[PDB]
Amino acid sequence: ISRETLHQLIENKLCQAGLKREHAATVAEVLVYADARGIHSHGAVRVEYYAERISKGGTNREPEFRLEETGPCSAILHADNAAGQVAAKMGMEHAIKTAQQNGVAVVGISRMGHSGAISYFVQQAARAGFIGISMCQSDPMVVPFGGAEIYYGTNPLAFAAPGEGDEILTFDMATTVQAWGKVLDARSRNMSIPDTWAVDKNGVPTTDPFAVHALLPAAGPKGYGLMMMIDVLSGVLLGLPFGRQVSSMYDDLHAGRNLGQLHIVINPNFFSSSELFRQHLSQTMRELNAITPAPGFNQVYYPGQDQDIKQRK
Amino acid sequence: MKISRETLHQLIENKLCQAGLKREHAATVAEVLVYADARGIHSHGAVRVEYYAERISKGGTNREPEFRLEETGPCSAILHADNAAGQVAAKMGMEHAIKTAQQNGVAVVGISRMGHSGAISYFVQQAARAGFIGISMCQSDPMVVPFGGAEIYYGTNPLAFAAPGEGDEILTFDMATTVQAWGKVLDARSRNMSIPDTWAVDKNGVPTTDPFAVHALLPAAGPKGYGLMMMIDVLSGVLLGLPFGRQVSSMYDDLHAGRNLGQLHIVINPNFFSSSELFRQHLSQTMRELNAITPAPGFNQVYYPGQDQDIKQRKAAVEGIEIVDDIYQYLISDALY
Ligand SMILES: NC(=O)C1=CN([C@@H]2O[C@H](COP(=O)(O)OP(=O)(O)OC[C@H]3O[C@@H](n4cnc5c(N)ncnc54)[C@H](O)[C@@H]3O)[C@@H](O)[C@H]2O)C=CC1
Ligand SMILES: NC(=O)C1=CN([C@@H]2O[C@H](COP(=O)(O)OP(=O)(O)OC[C@H]3O[C@@H](n4cnc5c(N)ncnc54)[C@H](O)[C@@H]3O)[C@@H](O)[C@H]2O)C=CC1
Repeated sequence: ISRETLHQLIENKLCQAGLKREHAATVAEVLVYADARGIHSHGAVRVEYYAERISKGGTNREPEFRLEETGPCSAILHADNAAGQVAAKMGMEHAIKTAQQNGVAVVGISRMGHSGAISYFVQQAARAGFIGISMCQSDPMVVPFGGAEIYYGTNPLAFAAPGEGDEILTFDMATTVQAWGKVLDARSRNMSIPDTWAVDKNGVPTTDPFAVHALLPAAGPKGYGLMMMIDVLSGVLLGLPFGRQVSSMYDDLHAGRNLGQLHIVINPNFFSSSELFRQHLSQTMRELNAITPAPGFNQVYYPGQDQDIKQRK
Repeated sequence: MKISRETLHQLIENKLCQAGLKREHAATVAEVLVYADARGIHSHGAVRVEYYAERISKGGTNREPEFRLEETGPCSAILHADNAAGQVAAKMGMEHAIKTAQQNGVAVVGISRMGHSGAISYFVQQAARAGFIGISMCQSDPMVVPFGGAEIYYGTNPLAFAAPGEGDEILTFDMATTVQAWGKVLDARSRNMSIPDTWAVDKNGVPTTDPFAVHALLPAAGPKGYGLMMMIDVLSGVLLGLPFGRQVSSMYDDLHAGRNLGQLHIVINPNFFSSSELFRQHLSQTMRELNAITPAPGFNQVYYPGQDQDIKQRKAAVEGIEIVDDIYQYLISDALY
């Protein structure tokens, strides 16, 4: 199964499902990217779900895109509930163009569907020679630190920066202890789950994933603050639903998700030598790899290197 | 020892001018330290004055910095700080970011070659008081193992955020990227007391419950804090062409030498994206709704992020700021260090 195989497979199915071929090819690209890195939970597995939402109009197959520039370094892509992968990619293209010319770009994606493993979009920026940051809202699923009711979602944050040649450092994290898609992956095989992952309906940590009501924020109050930040930057900033108002995947397959995403792109030229920047990123990656491992680890990886390796295999 | 804000400020300002800083630089430095103490961030409060005085005295902090604000684009700049006091340089840089975001919507401003700047949420609060979103981050003394590692590379590399609500309301969030800040290991050293095994590691990279056996801190949330401190080093260090990672200076390396630290501010004007009135209403709504969430057993209340410190700060304005008595005794002395 080659990368070109599934792309064409997914491109075909989604195009049959309603999307323009170009929109279908893009969603395909992002899904193929995800499987390889062990983020299978955002890969070809979701194709059938996406195909459905497309069929029923809960994802716009004919979006009226409007890129509204708001300043020399800012814009909003009004996405009309297009597939998140298409909308986020398109907005990142604008962010890259803007940072290329004017040094920095802050671009909001306003009203999109699920955009997936969001490190795909920051890799776009790094491939263009720039620093990329991205973050987005997600289905309410997480208790506030100390709480028993859900408010924010798993609200991810991603970052990538160019090293020398084709090297890129890519980092991508959910703001919960663990992503949701391995609570079900441990709900499939009847396992106990660790008590750090989730709480019951009373907000008490649980080992029974069938009694899981909500996820816990990573590092307690810190993950809590981070998912708040992401909600404010990609949601409140754009005047979108926020916090517990954010839509859930299964609320209404006929209704647009109205999610927000925010890209920030920085051109190293506008700060220092890009050649030295890239040299120093590669040096960072080398030096971290050479760090003495602690007992229990065979090696130290630079951030994201574990996924970089899985992708190549 | 509870003391008021005007008096703690005056004392710190006096002691740092005595060391050799200009009075207005000392005032700014004092401003940021009393802010930290009032919010309960004591490890970046008045406790640092004695250290600051020695470094100013010995020339490791520039009492006569040649500031140069290099504007690099419509929304970008670098304040070359010539190893000025960190509080002075970071605030100065944030003033430019605010001006820039007012006019052009967004600002990304580096602080290039500064001393320690303290509790960095001070700077993002500047932005929020101006009606803007503020983000800041900076490099710190190498002290932390990479995830899976047994050697030091990054520092406690903090991240701070603030956004305005209605009226005078501000939502402020401010975190070290380690499990715990270094001051908690130091506090355990003062009290002779077992620390949890999740904070820190010995010289072999084995977690230790003995604060005197600590060689390095662990990153918050394993690989996630690791990635965050990397991001911060790249954004506030590598991006600015500064020493990075393990190259970053340590506080007691050379008291006669400039720290050469970096910090990065990012400021976003909500008016360039949507209704700023609705934005502020929505921040205030966020704060109210979170505070109203049903608490888990054990907790009396759910706080919105940073609310614990807002409460301490509110209590500080009434009852006064707490500092350790020995710091007061140093401040009213003629002794510098
Ligand atoms: N609504 C949405 O679109 C959402 C998407 N997501 C995505 O799901 C994924 C979730 O990721 P997590 O489960 O939190 O990832 P994770 O916990 O497995 O790892 C986080 C980061 O640290 C790196 N890392 C992990 N172990 C490492 C090691 N031993 N050495 C060096 N680096 C290491 C990873 O490569 C990754 O960059 C992300 O791609 C995220 O974008 C997550 C939540 C919501
Ligand atoms: N070189 C430097 O300048 C450095 C400065 N620092 C500073 O030191 C401080 C480090 O902070 P940490 O020890 O990580 O803080 P922390 O762990 O006590 O809490 C971090 C954040 O979460 C909030 N929070 C904590 N508990 C909460 C609760 N129950 N409910 C709601 N919110 C809660 C806090 O208000 C704070 O905003 C920061 O002010 C940071 O700027 C840290 C490292 C380096």
